[PDB]
Amino acid sequence: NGSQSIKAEDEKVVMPYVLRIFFGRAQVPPTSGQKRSRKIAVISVLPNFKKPYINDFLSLASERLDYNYFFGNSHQINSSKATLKTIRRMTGFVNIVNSTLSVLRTNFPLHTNSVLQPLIYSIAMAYYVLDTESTEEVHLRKMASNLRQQGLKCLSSVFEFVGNTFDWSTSMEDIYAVVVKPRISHFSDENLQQPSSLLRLFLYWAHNPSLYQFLYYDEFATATALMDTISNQHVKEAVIGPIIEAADSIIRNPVNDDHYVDLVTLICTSCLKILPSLYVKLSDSNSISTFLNLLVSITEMGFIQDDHVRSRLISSLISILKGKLKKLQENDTQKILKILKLIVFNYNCSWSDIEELYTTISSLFKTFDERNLRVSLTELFIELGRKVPELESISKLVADLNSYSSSRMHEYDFPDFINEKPNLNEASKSISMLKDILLPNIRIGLRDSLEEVVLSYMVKNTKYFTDFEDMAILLYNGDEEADRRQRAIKRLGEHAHQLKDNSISHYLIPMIEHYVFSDDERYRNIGNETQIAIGGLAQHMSWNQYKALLRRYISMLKTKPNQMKQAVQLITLRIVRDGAESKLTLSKFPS
Amino acid sequence: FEDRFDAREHKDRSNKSRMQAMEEYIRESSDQPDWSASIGADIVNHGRGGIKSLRDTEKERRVTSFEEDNFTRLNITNKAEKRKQKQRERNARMNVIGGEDFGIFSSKRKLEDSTSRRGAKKTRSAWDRAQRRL
Amino acid sequence: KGRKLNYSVQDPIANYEAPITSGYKWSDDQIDEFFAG
Amino acid sequence: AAPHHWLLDKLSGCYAPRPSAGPHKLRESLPLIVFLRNRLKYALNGREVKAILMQRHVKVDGKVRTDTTYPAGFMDVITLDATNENFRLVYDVKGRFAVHRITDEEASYKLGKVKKVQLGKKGVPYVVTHDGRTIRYPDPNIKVNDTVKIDLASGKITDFIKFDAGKLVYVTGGRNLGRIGTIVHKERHDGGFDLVHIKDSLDNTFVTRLNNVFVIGEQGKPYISLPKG
Amino acid sequence: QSERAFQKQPHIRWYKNAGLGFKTPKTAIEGSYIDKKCPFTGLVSIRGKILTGTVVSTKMHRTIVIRRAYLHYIPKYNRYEKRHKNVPVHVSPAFRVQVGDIVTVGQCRPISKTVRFNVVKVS
Amino acid sequence: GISRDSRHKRSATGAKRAQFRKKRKFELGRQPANTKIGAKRIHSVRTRGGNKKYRALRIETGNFSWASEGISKKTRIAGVVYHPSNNELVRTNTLTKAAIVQIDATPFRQWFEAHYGQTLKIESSVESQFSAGRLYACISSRPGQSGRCDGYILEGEELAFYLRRL
Amino acid sequence: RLQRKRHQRALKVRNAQAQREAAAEYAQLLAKRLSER
RNA sequence: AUACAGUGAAACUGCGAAGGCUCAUUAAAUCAGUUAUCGUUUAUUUGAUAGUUCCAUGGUAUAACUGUGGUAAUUCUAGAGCUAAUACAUGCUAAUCUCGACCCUUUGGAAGAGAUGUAUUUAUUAGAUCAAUGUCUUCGGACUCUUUGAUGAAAUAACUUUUCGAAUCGCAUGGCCUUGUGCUGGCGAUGGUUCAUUCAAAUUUCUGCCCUAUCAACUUUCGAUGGUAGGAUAGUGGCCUACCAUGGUUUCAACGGGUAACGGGGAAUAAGGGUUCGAUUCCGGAGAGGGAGCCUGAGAAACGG
Repeated sequence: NGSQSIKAEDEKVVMPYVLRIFFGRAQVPPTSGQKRSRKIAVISVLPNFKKPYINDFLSLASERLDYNYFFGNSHQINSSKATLKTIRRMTGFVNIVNSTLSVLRTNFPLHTNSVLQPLIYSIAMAYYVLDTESTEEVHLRKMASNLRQQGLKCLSSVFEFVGNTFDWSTSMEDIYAVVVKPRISHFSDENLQQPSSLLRLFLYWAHNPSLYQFLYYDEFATATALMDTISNQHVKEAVIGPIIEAADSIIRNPVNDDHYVDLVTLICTSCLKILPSLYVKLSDSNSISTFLNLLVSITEMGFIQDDHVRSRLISSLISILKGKLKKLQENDTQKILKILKLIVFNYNCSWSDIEELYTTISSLFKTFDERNLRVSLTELFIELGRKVPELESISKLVADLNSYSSSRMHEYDFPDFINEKPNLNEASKSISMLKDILLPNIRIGLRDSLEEVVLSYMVKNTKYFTDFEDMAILLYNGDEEADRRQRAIKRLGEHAHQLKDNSISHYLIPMIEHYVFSDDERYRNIGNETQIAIGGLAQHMSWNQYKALLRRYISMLKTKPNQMKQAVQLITLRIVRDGAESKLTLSKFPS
Repeated sequence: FEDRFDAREHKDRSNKSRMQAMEEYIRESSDQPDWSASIGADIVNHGRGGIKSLRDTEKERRVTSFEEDNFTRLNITNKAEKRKQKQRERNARMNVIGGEDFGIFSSKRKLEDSTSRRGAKKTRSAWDRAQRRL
Repeated sequence: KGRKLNYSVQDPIANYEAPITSGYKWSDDQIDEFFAG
Repeated sequence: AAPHHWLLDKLSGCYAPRPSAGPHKLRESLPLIVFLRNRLKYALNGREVKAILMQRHVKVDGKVRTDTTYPAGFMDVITLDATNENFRLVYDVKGRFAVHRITDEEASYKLGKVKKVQLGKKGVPYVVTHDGRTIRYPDPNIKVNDTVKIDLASGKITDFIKFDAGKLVYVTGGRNLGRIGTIVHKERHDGGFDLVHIKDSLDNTFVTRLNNVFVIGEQGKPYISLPKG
Repeated sequence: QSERAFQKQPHIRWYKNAGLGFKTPKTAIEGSYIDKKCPFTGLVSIRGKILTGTVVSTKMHRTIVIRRAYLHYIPKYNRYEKRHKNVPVHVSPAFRVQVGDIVTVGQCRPISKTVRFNVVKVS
Repeated sequence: GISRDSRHKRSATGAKRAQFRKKRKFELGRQPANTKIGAKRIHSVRTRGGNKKYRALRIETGNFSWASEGISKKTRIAGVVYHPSNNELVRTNTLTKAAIVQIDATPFRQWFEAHYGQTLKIESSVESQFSAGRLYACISSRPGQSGRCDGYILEGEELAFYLRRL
Repeated sequence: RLQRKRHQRALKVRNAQAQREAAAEYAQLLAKRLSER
């Protein structure tokens, strides 16, 4: 008969709204008691009478789900629903602790709340009943103790009711009457917030606009309290950033920066949070990261600091200038952030950024020589913008070489901090050399020569565009250096980049021989570069299977010579992974 | 191609090559005795049959061993007895003279073809025959 | 067009029925002076 | 009318006992009548082996299973209550069913080759063996042709033997049926003559199939005891 | 690539893998070809054995006629008379096989009256 | 039907002299039950033990599926206009699998007006049938084997995929 | 009759308290294998 | 033993028969092994395997049986009267599962929110990451490209004339005091849905002893060869039909010619001297007067309709 009544519900829509409201009115007239319970509360209730009431709430749920647009709603059905919900609350909170009929009437009450939320799920902007405050005060006096009750990952009876009441136009009258956002914000600022906290945050972010478009001054102060909740909930959207739904945070922070500027410490906290929005997770997308940096700039245009947020915005621009993502949109937002950071370093940054980012002109090569002849003492964002131009951004090749040489000149004129800046230059040149670049690899080689300012002739002859006598002199220089972990790793990386699967050129056997000779000359340095030799042999072993295995086989055979010389010298090690790699070679032998 | 379980090649045959002249020479040069009966006990029907041949007393010993071993008398199964007992006793009185069967001397069956002249150790190399001697 | 329209002669239907001589109770002259037009 | 595996003497009868259906196949099993009556000879005829089956002395795989033609296949531990008879029967080197005598701590378990692992219904991992013990929930690293160890009091897998290069394997099938020694070679082809190869006294070589071979332990330590000569 | 009615589509663009040492080309993973009976996306599953040989004719579409000459140790007239075999095979979106072209096939699920093999490799 | 065996016909080599055998039970071809529109009558035939097979002949209540949301709802049948597995099958107006048949789409109107409010993002050449009432939909289920008429609606790409045909 | 109504209900609730608890009792062993894997 | 109580003609029941003769001549297509079926049926064997409840027990209609009879007559019959079910078919049925605001510290979970199947046939998708023994140590960390591992490349929207949530029994008075069968309460066989195995069958990969070119062409003349879709199927399948393409086999032996094909092929046992006698499965498929159509079953175009 459940399947039969489900068929009756699936065919219970064929009659008009008059007959649907008449059948709903007959369903309401079972145990309404509007003479007894339309004033305040009910007169009496029973277990089987609540079972008629639980069945009435279930029939209301089935009728609303069947006719989930119109539902034939009536104030008699509303009064019967309020009488049933109040009788469920009264019986559950007035019965003794025996829990059988109490849990029956509690699962009657949760299902009746689900059927009540179904009415607003079906007929939301259709009725908008003007006597809402009766049921609103009834449900408030029932669920006053539901302060932090709806704070969970699945608690969505009163949380969904609050979201429905907040996502309307004029049904927020019961919200702005006394309180909805107070208890919602209490459970939102609860510290054990699960991932419905983002749902409540998006609901309040969408519901601040109705409280702002409302002409009532009470709703204006409630919108002020929603901005105050956005300022007092400065840990929830931080700690709940476990998914890629950071567009809600970027949509609230832009709304907050466009709406309310209430404290300089609040603007500094917003700028530091949007700095953590780019220094917290690397999976933030382009529009979200651009709007987050623009919201940090919008808080900085109002109430920024002069030293602390100055350095924070300078670090933000020093990351965003190395990024420059999304076809110069992030570069334009980074130029705006550097012009809003309000320092002397930021002033030189905005000058040397606007003088180069003038919409694809020769002003980039003009401004590189301009700041070279007029070298600025900030130099951090200058080295960022001149190392993005030294990377695989095609123009400013000689200007990139002059920028690296001028950074070396400043690092020699310092004579400590600018040597740690040269450490960052070397840690950038390492990832530049281990890459598929052509102009930026030559620029990193020029930076290696400027850091080297026999060895200088070796570097300039490795970057000589000749490659036959040049590679012969490189092999002879490796022989002279044989007769350095990261340094020889960088040299062998540049050599492997110049002979990296370029099988349209000859002497690849001597090129791999020079790679293995530099690897042997690094592996002779056992006290330092044994780890680097192990890493280079490991990367060559990964390349021995990664889609190409002709010259990598001879690289494996000639990197075995370091092991042969080490075993002849030993005449303790790690035999285990060596034997397992021997088993892997035996498996590659059965290919 | 592929393997196929062959009981006819891991079954104990040992009878294609069992020749009575070779077996008699082995019994002569055996240097361990032969379990012969007390002399009257092996004649059969008061002399109406033969004595009994060596294969017949071997088969009789096997039948009595199986007999005592699983407690069952053998039977008078008609088709097998009308073949084997009558044909066996008629060739017994044909060829068994005084407890000795002379049927083989009247039978064409080459000794060296099947039972001598080893097939696995054929030694078809001068080096293999040299290593087989030394 | 393989099995489609085999113009062959088939065995059991070659004498399945038998004709009739007079046939139509009308005359062929009655056909001609029936649908001249 | 007999197979080769039963070690059945020819001077027995005319009709050979077809085993009934059961765990193993017809071609890889011996029933209880050919086990008890005419191999280790606890009976003399079918009447009295049915009599002791009605008396229920047999306790194969820890359950009684009173039936004459019950197909005891590979290493089903035949247990007999009187004189505490524990019999694990394996293959010899020439194709028959060598029934080794074992003790109680060894007959408290058996082992079984896994045939397939399934996501059958309702998220339940799943394992079958040659007696078809559909036991719940092994680890995800049960490949085909590994070896579970059944509990034989409940049904649970207690130990697990992984099939890889360097494991002690038993071959039941084809022209290698019943050999042990498991190491000269490994060769996994792509559809046939794919195996791990088995030594001899002079360490000779052999070819078989994957499904016709299954692991029993390690190089020197199988927890099955084996007969000798 | 739609010359017939009745919603020419994969049957649940779609992509799978039979495994067992046979690659799937990138157009056969993500391409506009339907792969109704090509086993990489397909509806069929792989099993059985894998046979290898050159071809004779690829005249009709979805018909790859393999040749397969193989050695057999003849003891009768003690000389090897040379083998020849034929098998029709459905297409794959990986190689337009012309004359020559030693290729291999795997046994699966009889497609026409005489085809159980579908191409998985070209070399 | 008759058969399922290669013995009555020629192979890929061209053989003759067939004269093979009395046909067995397991070559069982039943009669082709061309399912039509009528009053719902399903013949419950037996095969292979208790394998009851539902052979539908006059089925109506097609469960056809809204595609973009996957809403299989109940409707009637009108007629198939194009099905060249037999071009006389659409002349005789039967109902087989993979046929494109017409549906009075009034419960789909009810579901759209029930879970969207207003009446009429969806394509225009099916919005015309949203207005008129008869929409094209293709049968998925097998009434000759499973006895049911299920199907999927035509929505856009598949619509034009058939409308350019016929 | 009523004693059978006692025994039927008792064996039914005992069958539930055996089977529906043992099923989750080895599903938790699957959870242990998944945590250790 | 005044509602049953042992013998038991004739009736329902469970099963029995669980595999027997003759006739016309098929060249790996009859047969034997083998590969596979996530391409499929399965009684029995074996291992596993069920959560939707509004204002003390459900209905006549038939036997056997009596009684009246017909007919030459049957395991042929018809009226009239009763009467039972594991026959027919309507219908009676406690509250336990996770996340846990709070914890009072161990006797730890009270509030709130989310739960709950099968059988049939339809669609979207769950089905790239983090942990170090190490890159730099700045003896702190952004760590995966290197050195090794891991989750990982049935959840839901509907039909169906939908099956069920034990009217089976045995062993054990046993525990409790809800003040009386108030709760019985412990276990095992038979049930009972589904999966897998086993059995058997059907297809299917390949292999296997006559001479054959005076058989050099066959195949489209039961689709020839393949593709797409449907029908039918236990399912794969030109197995059948619509449409389309003109294919496919062959001198590396297609296709065709016959018998000591009452003989042969291991089809199998071999025998301690018989060297093609000498153990057997099968010659081919049919047939129950003759073709045709239908039915039954886990299995059939039934030796028994």
